[PDB]
Amino acid sequence: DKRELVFKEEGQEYGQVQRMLGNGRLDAYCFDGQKRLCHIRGKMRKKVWVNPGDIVLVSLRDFQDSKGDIILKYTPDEARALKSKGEIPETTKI
Repeated sequence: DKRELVFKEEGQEYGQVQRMLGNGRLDAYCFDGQKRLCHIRGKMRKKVWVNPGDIVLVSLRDFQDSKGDIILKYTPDEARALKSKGEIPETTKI
């Protein structure tokens, strides 16, 4: 069946991809109100497309809050599940 829906934990935030920057980076608007310039991991890049509007789980960096690391990308269905469960705002464009 379907993979378990991963929720954010301490030191992580949900985000929505704003734009791709290349050199394996993207700008994400995170739902704690912070824009973060995020590293995309090689393994992820190979298996999935990451595009503007995608919902992502972001690992924070203690010393650089303007930066982060993409742990995972949510599928559209998973993103709607997050919304239905109140994890991201109801008005988020999926």
